[PDB]
Amino acid sequence: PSWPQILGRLTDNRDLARGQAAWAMDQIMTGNARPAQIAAFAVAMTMKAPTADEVGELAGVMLSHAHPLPADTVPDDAVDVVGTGVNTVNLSTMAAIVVAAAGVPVVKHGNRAASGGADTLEALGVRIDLGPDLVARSLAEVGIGFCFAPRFHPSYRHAAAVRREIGVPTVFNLLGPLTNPARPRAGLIGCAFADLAEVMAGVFAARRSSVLVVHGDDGLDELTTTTTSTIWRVAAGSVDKLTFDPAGFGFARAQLDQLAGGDAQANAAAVRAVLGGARGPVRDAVVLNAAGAIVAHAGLSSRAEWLPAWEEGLRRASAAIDTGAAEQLLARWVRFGRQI
Amino acid sequence: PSWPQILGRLTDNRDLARGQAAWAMDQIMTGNARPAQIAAFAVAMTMKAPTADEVGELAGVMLSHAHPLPADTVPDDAVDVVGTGGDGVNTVNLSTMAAIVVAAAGVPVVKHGNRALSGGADTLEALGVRIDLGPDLVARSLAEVGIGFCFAPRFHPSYRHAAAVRREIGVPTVFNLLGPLTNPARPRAGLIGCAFADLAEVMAGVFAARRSSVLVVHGDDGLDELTTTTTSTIWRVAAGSVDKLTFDPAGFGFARAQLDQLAGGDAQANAAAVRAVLGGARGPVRDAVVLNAAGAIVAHAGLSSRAEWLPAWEEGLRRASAAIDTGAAEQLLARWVRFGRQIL
Ligand SMILES: Cc1ccc(C(=O)O)c(N)c1
Ligand SMILES: Cc1ccc(C(=O)O)c(N)c1
Repeated sequence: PSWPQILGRLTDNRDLARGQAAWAMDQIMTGNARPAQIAAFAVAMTMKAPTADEVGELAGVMLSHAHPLPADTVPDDAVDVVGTGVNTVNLSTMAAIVVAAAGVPVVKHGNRAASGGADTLEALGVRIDLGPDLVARSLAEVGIGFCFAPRFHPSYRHAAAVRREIGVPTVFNLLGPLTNPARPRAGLIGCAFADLAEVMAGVFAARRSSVLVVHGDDGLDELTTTTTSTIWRVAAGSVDKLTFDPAGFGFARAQLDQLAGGDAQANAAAVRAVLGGARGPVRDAVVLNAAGAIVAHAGLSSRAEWLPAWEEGLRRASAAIDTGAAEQLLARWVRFGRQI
Repeated sequence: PSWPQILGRLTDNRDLARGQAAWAMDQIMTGNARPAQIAAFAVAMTMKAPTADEVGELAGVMLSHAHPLPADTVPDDAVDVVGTGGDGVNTVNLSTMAAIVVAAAGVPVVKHGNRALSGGADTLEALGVRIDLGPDLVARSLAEVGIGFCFAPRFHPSYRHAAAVRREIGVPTVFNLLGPLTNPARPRAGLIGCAFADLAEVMAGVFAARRSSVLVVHGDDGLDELTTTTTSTIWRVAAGSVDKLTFDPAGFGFARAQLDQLAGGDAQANAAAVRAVLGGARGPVRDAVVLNAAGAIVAHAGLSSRAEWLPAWEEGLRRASAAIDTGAAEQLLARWVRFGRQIL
């Protein structure tokens, strides 16, 4: 195997042979790929259009170089809440907090902005750069933790530099959600693009995860309140693609602009406001996505069906805000950081 | 204008806005493009599929960075004989031979290339020709011999950043088209061979915008030359319009040949094949060389005449044959080698 062969096959617009994406990612993670090869590969795979099998090899190779959390310290039922990345408020970060406040372990995964989720969390007082043991204590003691991507994926630094140098979105942009070092088996995963969402869903299905890959039919990388969303429901090795409509649960149609963010600070303030009871479109979307994650989580253990699960989901997410549990959980998480 | 803007547009399978490819190429030529950026651009332009306007921007910016040939030193009617290479076939240097034959028929020839089995430049050196010369001397060679060679790394030094990336990734890209389009002597006619029929119509397009008289040719068996093994596709560029054609050498009495009968080797081998043909040896190689020489002569005729196709090929083929059988072609190679040896 070699770059000219792998690159050639991609520009000839052919799917790779089994193991070629893996070999390419390995070269990249070991510092043996030149930046030009890295770039050529990311672009060529983006424009050929990666298959689920190919993306699975990239993510699995990436994980095999990651720092793990200490074994037997992430619950069997932890969930991730995360988009692939419209200058909006950090709906995922808020949802994550709400999900944790409703009783469900959450472990998120991220970096400082490409206000990114990580920046907002820092702007809220949360310590984002913790090692595996403290991330694990965060889970046990607060019910949520955050894995800072560069501490857990140090070998990804060559690819990271190339991604900044070229700017453009590529296949690499899919790996965040698939390389959460805590390896939760459940999640709600937001995707800007419908074609790539199906691929993403294929990768999760081969992991036997219980996940909802979500794409707003307005292009939002979360469940939206402005229109329908497409959900790829993933469980027990298979995919149930469907059209989801939140009007069915009584959510008013909102405007895309009503969900708009700003600096880390603006987004921190939006979080403090929603968690403190402010009604509105932002809350509506936060609750919608929190319920989504709660439903995914239910996929791991419960036999419960789609609609009843969505209903429990919504009531739990609502109640976690209204009872102050979310606001209280955030304060507890902050405390935890300061008590080293 | 930026890399995110330009690359994002290409990955979305869109043609670029005017000026974008030129900005890119400018960054690349001035040292300001990071290797990753050069690679990303090359690959994305390839997979999107470039337009003639995009490639004309790349080429024109590259030319603006080249060393000049001195004024009034290139005849109004010089021709190039050149292929994109990369056919993957490893044949004898058919272009180098045709170029010698063409110059021997009285058509001034100005080639342009690099080293690579064995490239045009490498074979030229194996024959004793000095390929590494400054523009004064290339101009002088043209005037005193009837042919010159522009060594690409000497005329396009600023292309060095692009050339390193090309080597690191090793895969054919849009940059593989630029050689024929950045000949520093700016011949207005040529016979341009293309490995890939897709990009040939694009290549024809750029020459058409230049108002050149060019035959862009592709062997229907994958050769970047006119072929004797089967038919060829030709894009005739004249008066600013392209025109696609199927050409069949059997219509001038050429036997079908076998691809391995045109097989190359190291610089010593290809040099011995040149010697044999120029010396009068008959066979598939000679045939191939005469065919492609005539094509270049037909392209040259297109400059100062609107002569008919079949007679143009008939004069073309008789002048190439004669050029060899009179000994002119052999003599001209000797003249070229002697000229280099006088430089001191
Ligand atoms: C996921 C990720 C993102 C960025 C870097 C980095 O080094 O900048 C990294 N090492 C890992
Ligand atoms: C056309 C060309 C090819 C290669 C190089 C190089 O620097 O190696 C160059 N400077 C110009």
